[PDB]
Amino acid sequence: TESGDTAVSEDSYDKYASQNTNKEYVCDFTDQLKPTESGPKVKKCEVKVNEPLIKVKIICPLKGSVEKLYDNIEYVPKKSPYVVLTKEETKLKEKLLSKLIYGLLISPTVNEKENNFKEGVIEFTLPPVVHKATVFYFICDNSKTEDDNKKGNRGIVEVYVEPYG
Amino acid sequence: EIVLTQSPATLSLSPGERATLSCRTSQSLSISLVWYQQKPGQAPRLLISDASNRAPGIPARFSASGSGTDFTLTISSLEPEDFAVYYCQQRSNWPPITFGQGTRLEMKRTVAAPSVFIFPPSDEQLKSGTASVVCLLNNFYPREAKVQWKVDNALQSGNSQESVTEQDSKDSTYSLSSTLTLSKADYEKHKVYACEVTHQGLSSPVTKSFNRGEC
Amino acid sequence: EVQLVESGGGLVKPGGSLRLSCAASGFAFSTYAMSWVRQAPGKGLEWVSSISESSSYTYYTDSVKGRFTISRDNAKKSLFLHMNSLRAEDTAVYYCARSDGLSMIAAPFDYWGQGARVTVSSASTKGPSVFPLAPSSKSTSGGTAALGCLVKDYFPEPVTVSWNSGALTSGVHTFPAVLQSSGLYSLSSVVTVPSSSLGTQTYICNVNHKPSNTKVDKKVEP
Ligand SMILES: [Cl-]
Ligand SMILES: [Cl-]
Ligand SMILES: [Cl-]
Ligand SMILES: [Cl-]
Ligand SMILES: [Cl-]
Ligand SMILES: [Cl-]
Ligand SMILES: [Cl-]
Ligand SMILES: [N+]
Repeated sequence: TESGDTAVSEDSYDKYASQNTNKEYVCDFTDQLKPTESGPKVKKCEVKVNEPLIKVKIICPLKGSVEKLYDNIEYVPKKSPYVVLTKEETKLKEKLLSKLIYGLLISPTVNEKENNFKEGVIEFTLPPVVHKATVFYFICDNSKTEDDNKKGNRGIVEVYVEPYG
Repeated sequence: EIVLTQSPATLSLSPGERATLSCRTSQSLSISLVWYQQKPGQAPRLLISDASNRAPGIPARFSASGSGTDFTLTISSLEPEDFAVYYCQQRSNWPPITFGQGTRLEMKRTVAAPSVFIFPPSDEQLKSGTASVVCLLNNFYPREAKVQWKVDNALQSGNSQESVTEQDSKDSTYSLSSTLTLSKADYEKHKVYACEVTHQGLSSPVTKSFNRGEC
Repeated sequence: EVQLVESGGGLVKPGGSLRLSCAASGFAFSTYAMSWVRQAPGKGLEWVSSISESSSYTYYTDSVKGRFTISRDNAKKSLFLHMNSLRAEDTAVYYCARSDGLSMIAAPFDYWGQGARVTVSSASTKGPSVFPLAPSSKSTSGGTAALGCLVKDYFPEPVTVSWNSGALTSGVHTFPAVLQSSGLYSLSSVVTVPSSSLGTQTYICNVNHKPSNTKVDKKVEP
């Protein structure tokens, strides 16, 4: 589910566009998910794609990167970006990104580390042409991390691939 | 809401010296702060965005650093143009985007004692029903000064207002006015109106007084 | 090159409404985020509101939620802040500011407009009363004499004080206005003169308060 175990309504989300520079679209969660007193919040990063050859980069902070602040952080899907979440009617199901987008390139390496969330950053590259509109999701959840009576936040990435080319 | 606490509230330095300005955040942050400058009467302008991301027209003597909860802006040698107010700002745990309260960068000079003057209310003001008594401290450094009003040796409280000038560009001094406002009826109930000034440049606190009715 | 010009500031009664504008030039306005940042008198900076390039994202500080609307027109190269239900805490200079974007790391405010003053007050516009702060030749004299005049009970800011029709400028301190509990403003202007001169030199203070068109000269005698 989108909001998760957290009781946040959809109007009480914080939504944001990705930082789009030089055909690279970035979701950086590394300060936005720390334990706040108003927590848990939903922090939703929205990646809208209607252009060719966009590299999507998602930066999700690691457990023990800062001490005590990410001690119960989880990311879903564990095999991101190869596996993503899709929202079918009243459900979130894992699906294969190669199946949803034809021509998609996931580099095995990001910055000489593995292209998995356990190295903190995932990354993928969208093809020159897309004929089929697809919406898919990633979760970077810090809302079970508690420090000083403050709860962390639930991060959502929603990628919208519009048809292009 | 991230609260940013700028420290010190005022920095007193000479040009050529390294200026170190601190910003403390109420939560830990791993994304850098953004620093701004504001000269009086002017809009704020962007100074620095990262370690070295100065804005167009911003010279290399501004550098920024820090992480976790402790952040500093460094001016490596001050220019006379740099004596201004500086604001830090976080941009990464938001909304709300939040600023620090400001550090004022003041020019240091030698200690100067004020000249103290007291002004009785005019007869033209006394027709209106209000009496203002004004104490003036002219051309002192530093800004820290205590001014106490005493009417027939009773300390006045909650009926005076103070106004301080901007630091003077030629000599780096301040001037201060304290205004005690009374009614006309309370003004003529008493005889001696006194202004007591304590300052670091004065060997002893200076009292300026008058008798109502011109002695 | 880059320019941001606000307009629309002024005086409002509490509960009143106002619309601020920011006209932009010298850059492609439809590719940047725009923001309003306010500065209360004597206080620092407070972020008010932000809008993304094509208005898909708006953001507000909590105290202006429900009351303030940010908007933009990219054809007219214009940014707007519509302020309803104005309280005395909304009294500030309001700045428009440009940024590259409104991601989770928000971009710095790289260019700022010149500011628009918004004063929320129940006071009506009033001329000042000018009273001498008379040189007393004992209590205002330590080899030099201080003298001044008190500019009291005017609204709104500003007033201009000159002394000998502009010819006496050295040693002049005109103080910042202090808002009194009446809701009116008061300042004093002072000047140190030679105490020997008090017998011979004439000293007038030229106060002008443009909102009531009030030009007063007041002679300050011993
Ligand atoms: Cl450098
Ligand atoms: Cl540079
Ligand atoms: Cl000197
Ligand atoms: Cl005396
Ligand atoms: Cl243009
Ligand atoms: Cl441009
Ligand atoms: Cl444009
Ligand atoms: N947008």
